[PDB]
Amino acid sequence: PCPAPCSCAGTLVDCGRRGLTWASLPTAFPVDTTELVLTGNNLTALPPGLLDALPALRTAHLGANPWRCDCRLVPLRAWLAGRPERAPYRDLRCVAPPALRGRLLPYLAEDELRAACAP
Ligand SMILES: *[C@@H]1O[C@H](CO)[C@@H](O)[C@H](O)[C@H]1NC(C)=O
Ligand SMILES: [Mg+2]
Repeated sequence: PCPAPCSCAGTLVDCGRRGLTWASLPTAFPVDTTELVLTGNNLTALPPGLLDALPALRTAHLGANPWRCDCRLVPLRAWLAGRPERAPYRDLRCVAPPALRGRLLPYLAEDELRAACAP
């Protein structure tokens, strides 16, 4: 079942470049998905569990989103930190908050993200 905003072929789900946000992302994706394209949306973080509910995912394309590296990014960060190679994710960059702006997502630590939600 291909989520409404996206185009699917095989086990590729193309949801790129569609103005998606956390609020508007599909709540689930075909459980057999192996490649998910989210490049070039409006995402600042990913809902908890979205990528972990995709147990066959090989690669996710996540670049060109305005990622905010705070505590809402703890789930994406965990997923990235668990990948077998982080180099394919080196185009993922934090735009905010100022203390993490310019950092690459795959090398963030969890504690940094907790700290980035300070009052
Ligand atoms: C996505 O962000 C762009 C760039 O700021 C904005 O113009 C556009 O309205 C947003 N699209 C949606 C669907 O929110
Ligand atoms: Mg968002």
